Amino acid sequence: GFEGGQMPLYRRLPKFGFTSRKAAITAEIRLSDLAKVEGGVVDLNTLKAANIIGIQIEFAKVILAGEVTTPVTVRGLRVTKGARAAIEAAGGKIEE
Amino acid sequence: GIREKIKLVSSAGTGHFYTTTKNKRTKPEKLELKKFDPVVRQHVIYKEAKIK
Amino acid sequence: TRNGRDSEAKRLGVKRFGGESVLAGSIIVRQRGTKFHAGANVGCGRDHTLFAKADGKVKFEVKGPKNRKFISIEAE
Amino acid sequence: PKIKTVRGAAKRFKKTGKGGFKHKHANLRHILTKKATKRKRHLRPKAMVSKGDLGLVIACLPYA
RNA sequence: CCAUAGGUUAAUGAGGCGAACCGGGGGAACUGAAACAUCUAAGUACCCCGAGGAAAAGAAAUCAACCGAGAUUCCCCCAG
RNA sequence: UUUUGUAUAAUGGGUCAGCGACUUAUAUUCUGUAGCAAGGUUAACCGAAUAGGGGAGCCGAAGGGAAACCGAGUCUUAACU
RNA sequence: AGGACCGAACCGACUAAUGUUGAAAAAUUAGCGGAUGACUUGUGGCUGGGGGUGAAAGGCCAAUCAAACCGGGAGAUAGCU
RNA sequence: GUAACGGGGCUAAACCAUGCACCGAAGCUGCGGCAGCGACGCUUAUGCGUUGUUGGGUAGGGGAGCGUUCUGUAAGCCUG
RNA sequence: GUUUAUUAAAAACACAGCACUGUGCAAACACGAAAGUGGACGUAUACGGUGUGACGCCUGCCCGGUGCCGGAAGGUUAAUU
RNA sequence: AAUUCCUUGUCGGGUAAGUUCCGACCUGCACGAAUGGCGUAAUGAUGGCCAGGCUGUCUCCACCCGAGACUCAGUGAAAUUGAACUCGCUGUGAAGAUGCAGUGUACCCGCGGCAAGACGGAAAGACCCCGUGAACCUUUACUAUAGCUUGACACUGAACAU
RNA sequence: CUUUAAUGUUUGAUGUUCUAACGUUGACCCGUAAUCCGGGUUGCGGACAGUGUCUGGUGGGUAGUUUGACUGGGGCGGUCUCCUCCUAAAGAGUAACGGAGGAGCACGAAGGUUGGCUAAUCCUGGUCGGACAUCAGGAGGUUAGUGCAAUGGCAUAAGCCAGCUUGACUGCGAGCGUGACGGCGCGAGCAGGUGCGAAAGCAGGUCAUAGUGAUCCGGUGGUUCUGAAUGGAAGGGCCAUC
RNA sequence: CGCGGGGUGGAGCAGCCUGGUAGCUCGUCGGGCUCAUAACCCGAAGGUCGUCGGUUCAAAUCCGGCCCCCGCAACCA
Ligand SMILES: [Mg+2]
Ligand SMILES: [Mg+2]
Ligand SMILES: [Mg+2]
Ligand SMILES: [Mg+2]
Ligand SMILES: [Mg+2]
Ligand SMILES: [Mg+2]
Ligand SMILES: [Mg+2]
Ligand SMILES: [Mg+2]
Ligand SMILES: [Mg+2]
Ligand SMILES: [Mg+2]
Ligand SMILES: [Mg+2]
Ligand SMILES: [Mg+2]
Ligand SMILES: [Mg+2]
Ligand SMILES: [Mg+2]
Ligand SMILES: [Mg+2]
Ligand SMILES: [Mg+2]
Ligand SMILES: [Mg+2]
Ligand SMILES: [Mg+2]
Ligand SMILES: [Mg+2]
Ligand SMILES: [Mg+2]
Ligand SMILES: [Mg+2]
Ligand SMILES: [Mg+2]
Ligand SMILES: [Mg+2]
Ligand SMILES: [Mg+2]
Ligand SMILES: [Mg+2]
Ligand SMILES: [Mg+2]
Ligand SMILES: [Mg+2]
Ligand SMILES: [Mg+2]
Ligand SMILES: [Mg+2]
Ligand SMILES: [Mg+2]
Ligand SMILES: [Mg+2]
Ligand SMILES: [Mg+2]
Ligand SMILES: [Mg+2]
Ligand SMILES: [Mg+2]
Ligand SMILES: [Mg+2]
Ligand SMILES: [Mg+2]
Ligand SMILES: [Mg+2]
Ligand SMILES: [Mg+2]
Ligand SMILES: [Mg+2]
Ligand SMILES: [Mg+2]
Ligand SMILES: [Mg+2]
Ligand SMILES: [Mg+2]
Ligand SMILES: [Mg+2]
Ligand SMILES: [Mg+2]
Ligand SMILES: [Mg+2]
Ligand SMILES: [Mg+2]
Ligand SMILES: [Mg+2]
Ligand SMILES: [Mg+2]
Ligand SMILES: [Mg+2]
Ligand SMILES: [Mg+2]
Ligand SMILES: [Mg+2]
Ligand SMILES: [Mg+2]
Ligand SMILES: [Mg+2]
Ligand SMILES: [Mg+2]
Ligand SMILES: [Mg+2]
Ligand SMILES: [Mg+2]
Ligand SMILES: [Mg+2]
Ligand SMILES: [Mg+2]
Ligand SMILES: [Mg+2]
Ligand SMILES: [Mg+2]
Ligand SMILES: [Mg+2]
Ligand SMILES: [Mg+2]
Ligand SMILES: [Mg+2]
Ligand SMILES: [Mg+2]
Ligand SMILES: [Mg+2]
Ligand SMILES: [Mg+2]
Ligand SMILES: [Mg+2]
Ligand SMILES: [Mg+2]
Ligand SMILES: [Mg+2]
Repeated sequence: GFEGGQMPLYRRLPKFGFTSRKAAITAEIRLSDLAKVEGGVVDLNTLKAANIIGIQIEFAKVILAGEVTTPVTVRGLRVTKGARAAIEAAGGKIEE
Repeated sequence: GIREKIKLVSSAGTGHFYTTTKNKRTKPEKLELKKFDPVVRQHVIYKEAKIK
Repeated sequence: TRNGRDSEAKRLGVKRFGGESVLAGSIIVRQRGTKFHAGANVGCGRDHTLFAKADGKVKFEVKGPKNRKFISIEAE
Repeated sequence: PKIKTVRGAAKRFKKTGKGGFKHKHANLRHILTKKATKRKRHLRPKAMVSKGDLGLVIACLPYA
C-alpha cells in the first residue's frame, strides 16, 4: 500500500465500525452437524464435546444448511425458522 | 466566506435538523421554513438555531 | 507570463448517435446549452444533458420554425 | 515469521462473500452542508473496491 | 568526668581470572517511517555490578464468570 | 556496459589461473503435482521412535450487517415495484 | 641599559632555480629574517575528541582533523553507479 | 589537400520523352533438413500416415534441456 | 614578536596603551552530576570578559529598533489551591 | 581611497609616450570618528611608483668549464596496457577518425631528438546540477535541552506585632 | 440584601525578636607527626541561605533536524487547485515558462409554481430638463438581458413583473456518462410526505459549466446498536453535523 | 468555540459598583479680552447612554438573548 507519494487507498478511505466481543463467542451450526453429536440431544456442552463449536463459545445458532435425518432434541440454543422446520420434519424437538 | 452556516431545528421535538448557510449581516431575523421531518414523517416548522 | 492556466476537459458531445439502440436512462448527449433539444421520449437533465426516457433507437432530426436539432427515441 | 496485517487497512476494509472488499465511501465525514443531499445519500452505503486497487488491498490484508 | 571516636593485637572470610547463559544499575545511534521531530531501531549494541551450575521466578490481596480453575518456568496454540 | 543512439575520441578490462552475485528461514498467495474428500490435516508433545498415538487447534463446508440480531437470506428503509 | 645594532652557533623559512615514479610523502643549493629574548633547547610531567590546545590559520592533537585513531552497533543506509 | 559526381573518367557515360533487355536482397521460387501452432482422420501405446501455416528480437513472460559437486540406488559395476 | 607543519608571513593575530563592563571574596568566571580545583595562598591601584590598538590632535548627533540596567502602579501570567 | 560603479573622471607633476604612481579637485554609486577618524618619527624577507649604480633580463645570442644526456661493460625499475598487420587528406559518424567511404602516399627494422595528435598518463570533476545524501557553521527556522532565573511544597522551628 | 462596628478565634501576607534545625571556605582543642576529614568547645549567620520535587520565564550555550517541485542547466522571477475559450488536426481526449480571461462565491429569494409581460439604440414631440432622468409615438427587431469570467444556450423564453408558497423535501433509484483509483456527474420511475395550479401538470435548488479539501484526530445533537462478572455508566459504533 | 471585560455628545474616559443621578478631557461656534495665534472665563448646539425584552414606581445602574471591539488561555485534523 505505497502508491508513490499519493495517499494510499487505505489512508484515503474512512475507518468504519467496531469489533464485537459478543460476535467472537457466537457459533454457527449446520444441520449436517447435528448427526455428529451423541445421544440425539444438542446442548452447547454436547456440541463442544463433539468438537463442532469450540470451547470459548457462549451462544450457538442452528442454520438450514445440509440436512438432518435423525430425530434430534435441540436444547437451549437458537434455531432459524427453516432449520426448525427441517428439524420438525426429521421428527426432532426444540426446547428453550 | 461571510455567509455563516446555521442549523434549522425541528419544532416537532425530534433531534432532527437541517443545515444551511445564511448571511447574518443583511438578514438579522430568524429563518423559519416548513420542512419535512424524516423521523415524524410530517412537514413541520423548522426554526433557525446556531450550528454550535 | 499570466497565461499558463486552462480547465479540465468536460468530455461532452454526442455519446449515442443516430440509429444506436439504447437502454432507458442512457445519456445521449452531454452539452452546455440546448444545442440539441429533447424530442419524443428523451428527457433533458439539469445541465441540459439529454437522456433516453425509453428503450429504443436514437433519432436525430431537424424540427420546428427555428430549425433546431431534436433527439427522439423510437421504440423497436 | 508471520506476515503482519496493515492494521489501518484492516480497519477500512471487510472481505465479502465472493472474496471482494467492501469499504465506506470517502467525502462523507465533514464539510457536509455544501454537499448536495443526493450526493451524501449516494456516499452512505458501503462499496466494493475497484478491480485496479483490489491487488493493493489484498497485499495489505493477507489474512483478510 | 564516665563514655565514644580512635589505636594495637588475634582469628575467620574476601580480593583476581574465566567462553556463553542469568539477574540487576545505566543505556545509544545509524536505520524505518520512502523527509522528520512523536514513534521505530530497542530496552538492542555497548558500559557497569552481582551470582550460580544453571540463573531468575514461584505457592494468588491470581484468574475466571455465577460454572469453575488452583504456585513458577518452559513449548505449541489462541492470533498477526 | 550505458544509452534515442557508440567503431566511437563514453564506461570497464594488461593477460592467465583460481574464487566472485537472486540464497536461507518462517509466514502468505496463485500454478502444477500426489494424497484423502464434505471433509482435509495435525502442533507441541509421548513414543529410541522418520512407525503409532496426540485433533489442542487451523482451514473448509453460509452469508448479510457498524453492531445487536437475522439467516439462504440479509442489510438498507416507515416499507420496498 | 636595551622585546637596541651588525653578525656565527642555534631558531626560523621571504625569493630562487632544482627536484616533482625526488637523494627527501616538503628537501636542495644560492641568497634571506631573528639571533639576551614575547628567545631557544634537553629530560620528565599535565591537558582527550564536541574534547584538548590555539599571539586565532579552523591551526595543531603520531605523514590522519569543520571534529583523531582502534574496536563494536554493522552486512548502517544508498529511489544512485 | 583536389575535396560540392564516391573516384576514374564522360559531350554522353548528362537531361527529357517511349520501349525492350539484363543485374540486383537474407524479398519470392526451386531442392534438402529441423522446430512451433492449428485443424481434420487414425484406432492407440497417447502420438501417428497427412494437411495449412508460423519460426528477427532488447526489457520481459512461458516451455524444454546439458553439465558440474555431493546423497541414495552401490559391499553393485568399471579400474595397476 | 605570531600565524595557515606540507602552495598564503601579510595589511591577518598579538602587543604596550585606551575604554566599557562584570566582580566585595566561600568573587565574578571556568573545569567539574558532585566533592573539590583553578581565579589566588590574589582582594577593586585586584581579577574576568569585551572591544580598540604605541604616540599626537581628537572621538560629533540618535535610545525609535534589538540588547543590557533600573522601576514596579496597573493589565496579563505557572505550579499550587 | 586597500573604499569611486560610471572611470584610463578632470586638471597638474613625472615620461618621447604613464589604464600604474605622486599632488590636487569632490561629482563620497557605496569614507567617517575606539567592528575608531585623521596625522605620525622609527621599524617591515610588507604593497605601489620613480631615479642613480649595475648588469646576458633583453637587443641576440656566442664561446668555454664541469654533472647528466650519447656508446660499452654490470645491475636493473615505473606509470600504462581490450586486441592491433597502429599513414595523409577530404568526407561520413554518437556530431573533432590510424581503424568507415573515396582517394593519395608508403620497401622491412633500428638509434638520437622534438612533442602536434593518440579527446595521451596521473585523480569514479574539485566547477555545475541531481539525491526527500553528509557534515560542520547560522540565526528573531522548528523542536528540544544543559545552564541561569521565578514561585509552591519539602528539609523548616518558637514567640510578638502589624 | 446594600453598608459596617462590637465581643470570641481558623488559613494569607508584611516586619520585630529569638534559637534548637541548617550554614560557616571564623577562632581554639583533640584524633594527629596532617592547611584533608571527623568529633568537641566557642563566635557569627540562622530558619534565611542552600539542596530535592513540581513549576513559569530565559536559554544556538548544546543537540536533533529543516529549509518543496516545475524550470529549454541551476538561482532569481513566475507558476502549483478549480471553471471558460483557443491551440486541438469537424466523436472523446491531447503538450509547452503557448495565446486570452475568471473562481475560492452569492441568493429564504435571485428557490418552487401559477398567471401575465418582451429588449438595446435611435428619431420626433413634450414644464423645470440639459448628450443623458420621467411621458408619449414611430423606426428598430434581441444588436438587450442572464447576480459574476468566457463558451454554449435561452421567446415555449432559461429574460422581466405580480400572487400564493418551501421540492434548496426524506428514503430510494432502472439505466447511463466520466475517471487508474479515490471519486465526480446525469437520471426516468417507486414509497412517504409537501407546495403551486381549475386541471393536464411541474417542483429532489438556482440557464448550464468555477465557488473547493481525502484520511486521521477531535466537537455537538440524535440513536438502547454495543456496554470486558451482572445492572448501569464511560468509551465505541451507526445517522445528522462542525 | 470556552471565559472575562467594555461599547457613554465628534473621540476617549467617569456615572454601573446593586435602580430613584449626563459629568471629564478636548473639539466647534459666539461673546469679553489682548498687538495677538494662544492663555483665560462666560454662554450654547451636540448622546435608541451597543440593541431589544423582562423585574419594578423608578435602570446607562439588575438580568436574559443578540451584535461589535478588546483581553484570556486553549487545541487546531
Ligand atoms: Mg505530498
Ligand atoms: Mg475443539
Ligand atoms: Mg461523521
Ligand atoms: Mg569473585
Ligand atoms: Mg532517529
Ligand atoms: Mg537521524
Ligand atoms: Mg528516514
Ligand atoms: Mg533460586
Ligand atoms: Mg467458587
Ligand atoms: Mg563496462
Ligand atoms: Mg547522451
Ligand atoms: Mg556504427
Ligand atoms: Mg572505448
Ligand atoms: Mg582510438
Ligand atoms: Mg560515466
Ligand atoms: Mg577482471
Ligand atoms: Mg582502463
Ligand atoms: Mg510460495
Ligand atoms: Mg496444492
Ligand atoms: Mg636584538
Ligand atoms: Mg642579526
Ligand atoms: Mg639556506
Ligand atoms: Mg569526535
Ligand atoms: Mg576561514
Ligand atoms: Mg597531522
Ligand atoms: Mg561529527
Ligand atoms: Mg543496527
Ligand atoms: Mg555496505
Ligand atoms: Mg585549397
Ligand atoms: Mg539471393
Ligand atoms: Mg525466407
Ligand atoms: Mg529461400
Ligand atoms: Mg524467436
Ligand atoms: Mg521471419
Ligand atoms: Mg610557535
Ligand atoms: Mg612556524
Ligand atoms: Mg604553508
Ligand atoms: Mg611561504
Ligand atoms: Mg583591530
Ligand atoms: Mg562615537
Ligand atoms: Mg533602547
Ligand atoms: Mg528607551
Ligand atoms: Mg527589567
Ligand atoms: Mg565606498
Ligand atoms: Mg595624467
Ligand atoms: Mg592620488
Ligand atoms: Mg570603515
Ligand atoms: Mg563605531
Ligand atoms: Mg586601525
Ligand atoms: Mg617583524
Ligand atoms: Mg609491472
Ligand atoms: Mg574527420
Ligand atoms: Mg624514436
Ligand atoms: Mg605529443
Ligand atoms: Mg621531451
Ligand atoms: Mg587524460
Ligand atoms: Mg563522478
Ligand atoms: Mg576556592
Ligand atoms: Mg544547530
Ligand atoms: Mg529542482
Ligand atoms: Mg533557467
Ligand atoms: Mg475534439
Ligand atoms: Mg479529430
Ligand atoms: Mg412562465
Ligand atoms: Mg426563474
Ligand atoms: Mg436565476
Ligand atoms: Mg450562472
Ligand atoms: Mg496526519
Ligand atoms: Mg459491565
